[PDB]
Amino acid sequence: MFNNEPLEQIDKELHDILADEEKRQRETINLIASENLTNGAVRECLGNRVSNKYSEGYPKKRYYGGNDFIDKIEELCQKRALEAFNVSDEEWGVNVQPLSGSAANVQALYALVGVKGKIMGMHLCSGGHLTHGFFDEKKKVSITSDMFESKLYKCNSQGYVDLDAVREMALSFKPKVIICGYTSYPRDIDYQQFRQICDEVNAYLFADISHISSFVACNILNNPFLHADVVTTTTHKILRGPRSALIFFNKKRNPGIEQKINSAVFPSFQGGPHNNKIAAVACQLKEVHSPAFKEYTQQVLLNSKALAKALISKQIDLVTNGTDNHLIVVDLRKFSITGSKLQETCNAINVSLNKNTIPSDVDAVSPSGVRIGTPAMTTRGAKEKDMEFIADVLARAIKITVDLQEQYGKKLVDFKKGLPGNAQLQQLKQEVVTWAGALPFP
Amino acid sequence: MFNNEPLEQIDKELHDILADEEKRQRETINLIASENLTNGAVRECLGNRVSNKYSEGYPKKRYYGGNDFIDKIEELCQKRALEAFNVSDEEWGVNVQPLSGSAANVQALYALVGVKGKIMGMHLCSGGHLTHGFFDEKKKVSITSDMFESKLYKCNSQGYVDLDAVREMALSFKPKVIICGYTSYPRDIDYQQFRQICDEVNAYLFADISHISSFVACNILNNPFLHADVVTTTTHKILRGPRSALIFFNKKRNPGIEQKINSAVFPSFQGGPHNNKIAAVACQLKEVHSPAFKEYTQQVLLNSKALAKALISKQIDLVTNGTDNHLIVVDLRKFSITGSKLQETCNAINVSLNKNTIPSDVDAVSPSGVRIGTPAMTTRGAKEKDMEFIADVLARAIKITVDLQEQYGKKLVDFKKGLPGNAQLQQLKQEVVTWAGALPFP
Ligand SMILES: Cc1[nH]nc2c1[C@](c1cc(-c3ccc(S(=O)(=O)N(C)CC(F)(F)F)cc3)cc(C(F)(F)F)c1)(C(C)C)C(C#N)=C(N)O2
Ligand SMILES: Cc1[nH]nc2c1[C@](c1cc(-c3ccc(S(=O)(=O)N(C)CC(F)(F)F)cc3)cc(C(F)(F)F)c1)(C(C)C)C(C#N)=C(N)O2
Ligand SMILES: Cc1ncc(COP(=O)(O)O)c(CNCC(=O)O)c1O
Ligand SMILES: Cc1ncc(COP(=O)(O)O)c(CNCC(=O)O)c1O
Ligand SMILES: [Cl-]
Repeated sequence: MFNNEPLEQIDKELHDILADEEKRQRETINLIASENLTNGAVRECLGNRVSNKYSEGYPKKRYYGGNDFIDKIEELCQKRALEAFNVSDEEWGVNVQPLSGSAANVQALYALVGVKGKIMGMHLCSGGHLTHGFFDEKKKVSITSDMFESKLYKCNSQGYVDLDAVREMALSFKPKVIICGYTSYPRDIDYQQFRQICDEVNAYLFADISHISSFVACNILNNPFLHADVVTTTTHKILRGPRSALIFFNKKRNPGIEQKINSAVFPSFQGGPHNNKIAAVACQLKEVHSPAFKEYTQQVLLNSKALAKALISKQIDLVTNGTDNHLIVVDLRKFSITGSKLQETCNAINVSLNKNTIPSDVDAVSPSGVRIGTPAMTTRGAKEKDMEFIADVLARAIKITVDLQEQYGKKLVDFKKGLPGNAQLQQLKQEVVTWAGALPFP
Repeated sequence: MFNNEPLEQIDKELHDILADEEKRQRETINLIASENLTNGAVRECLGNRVSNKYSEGYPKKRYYGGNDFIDKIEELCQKRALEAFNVSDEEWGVNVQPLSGSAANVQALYALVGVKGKIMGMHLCSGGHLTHGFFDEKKKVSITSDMFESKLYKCNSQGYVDLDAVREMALSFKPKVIICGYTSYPRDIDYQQFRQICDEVNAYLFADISHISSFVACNILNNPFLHADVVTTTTHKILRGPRSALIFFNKKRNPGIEQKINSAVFPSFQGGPHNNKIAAVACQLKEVHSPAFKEYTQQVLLNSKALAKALISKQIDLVTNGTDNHLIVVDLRKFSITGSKLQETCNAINVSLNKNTIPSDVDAVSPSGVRIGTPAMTTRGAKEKDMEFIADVLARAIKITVDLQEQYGKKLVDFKKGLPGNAQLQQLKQEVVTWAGALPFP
């Protein structure tokens, strides 16, 4: 007693838009540092009947039975995770249940410190996530600043983490957790110095490596597993997995943390796990460990380097004047155009990037930069040579954003009126579309 | 630079287990009240490339651009949500972002009362969910009992909500929220009397209708929308959608609750929505409004009645001696066997049910019942006539559970040793398999 008519026939209305979405994704130059393109295999798992099953609990300690095959999938996924990130399953445990990055960071923070507990994180404006305790004066914006008591450290004038100020704050604040690893930070992290500071105060070291996860796995960047008590990552960014999250915990450094973390995820916060997610993660976490993926991850940095270099060659300023990872943040102050305006301009030419604060931006009302990243375009087959053109297209978009601001003014209402119909944007959009449309597309 | 090889080739290890899962599902009599079988159209959406996109925020207020097609899907999903549940988009709003039931209830509860706020819910032993403030003496088991201050009301000796006690407690405790709608409650709810009590103390009326959502939608049970401020529902149970959740809020009764709820979901708790979930939900909420689904939902109740009746005819006891909805809870006390033991026995014969508490169970260590439900088997096409056999199979399972308990003893360790190889279980498993294996299977 069900309708099994294919998606096109059952609901033509929805299918049209999803087929439109498919076209835009195919015809866009996607520089969103947090985005990627899933392979078919991952998407077969996301569409499997394994999501019919309720399996509240952990494997072999399930609430319901009939969970033998589900138990195998969850166990295989935790194994591949610990393998992929080069940790022994004796020293490191992992929870594969978090439905996303924000849930994992709240779950993990709760486990360690509990309600009212004290936490330190990088400020949002300076590169930190919302779930690192972000708040405004106006409101406790993230639950992490409300259910916990939170303090926020900044990056210095030159766009680097200021370890001295981290210690200034950590000795006076005496936090129970210090979070490092960030959403829009273009350089590597001194996890050792963070570990040093946490010991001095007795705090936990929490490393959120969602953006740089493949660099850590592939031993291309600093390994936080040597120093951190807790490591969280999403699975959908540079890892190229589905929308989910992983919580790692150092058993050896803190016995009893396994239960604290596992009990925080279920039953403190979540209910039934989403098994299709867990299964999809399994399928990617195989791929992570194959040397072809190290090849990929290397290409991500090589492209990121060549993209930073070409932008500099065209006299565009970058925060910290370069990158150690997959992402760049452009400082647009010399052109007197906001990231607000350049995002609209890049939208009009099928270039996905996002506006981003820079250290000089005191408040997040009108950020002076844009963030870009290479994971997505690398996945579609683009090499170092191809970055000059992306650099070219971005330069041309910046120049046209100056033109349109001179013509229509500094207000964003007025600015946007200039975009529809502008001959150069149409010209440029079409170049973008011709080159992007033809690239390998999983 | 990606591997486009099909799931079977890329990862044969995983595909085998998923193919196994598909066989067990096909060969099981699934009486899990909370489970169902997704149609292929829902699973095509769950496996779409629409999950590649980061769209933090709400429609037309997205942080990043390139979200025009994602905006249509989210808008379309909210429309069908409001349509399906018979509410005008002027009086009622709805958030479609929650990743699951447990997240939606925590998000909604925060919005209304905040950290340290007071909440009332049905006890877990009596039929409440964990996210209704569940705690034990030993620990604050759910975050809802920890980040909020919670008080827990029980059902009476006869397995009914005791409204006098709800008021006794609501006037003394003076909560800001009172939650109704439950996980294993076999009767309809007096939402009106709940509305009366909440007004009296000035509390919000929270209705969690995840288990009975289709009954509400189709006007077969009491409509909580006439009285409630907040209605939450999962989408994966009797609704037959993907794993997600919906938060409904009464704008008319409390203006400024739209933002309160929307801002609790993002950015208080979540980050990027999962668009494949949203698209999947859209595809099911089409189907919810079609009169064929009203036919389905009616069959769920018809089956549930006939199943309650047949179990009674075989001298099996039910909590409240019947059902108004999709689920029955069996009181196994007259046979001196636990739900614990009967679950294992039903597993051995490919019958999925779960152990459940009954009013007489003071503690939830060893429940004296099992919960069953008809949504999943009705989806596979089973009619009233077919419930006699399910009733037959269950009686036979109860009888064998007595036999094996006498032979091996009352300890669950000892009991289980009898199950492998038991001739009657094998005979009965094969009957189960022959009948289940052949039933229509989406
Ligand atoms: C959306 C999001 N999630 N996590 C992030 C962000 C980033 C971000 C968050 C925000 C952000 C700022 C404020 C809020 S808010 O406080 O909840 N709220 C909407 C503002 C208020 F209060 F209404 F006025 C929510 C998100 C803003 C920006 C920018 F637009 F100003 F640039 C950027 C980007 C990756 C998009 C960010 C930065 N910069 C960092 N570090 O991390
Ligand atoms: C798994 C689950 N989620 N939501 C539920 C349940 C149910 C449930 C939860 C539980 C349950 C009981 C206690 C915990 S607990 O407090 O976190 N924990 C594991 C025990 C402790 F304290 F840690 F040792 C967690 C889950 C137990 C049962 C039963 F085994 F007693 F029967 C049943 C069933 C649907 C499975 C339930 C009931 N009865 C109700 N009302 O709602
Ligand atoms: C360090 C970090 N942690 C958590 C998240 C959030 O994960 P979910 O979206 O899965 O909740 C983000 C992405 N934030 C936005 C971006 O960088 O694009 C992040 O950068
Ligand atoms: C009333 C109610 N609310 C919320 C949830 C949470 O749903 P998620 O699993 O999507 O978090 C459940 C799950 N109850 C489990 C069961 O009855 O089988 C529930 O019964
Ligand atoms: Cl999903």
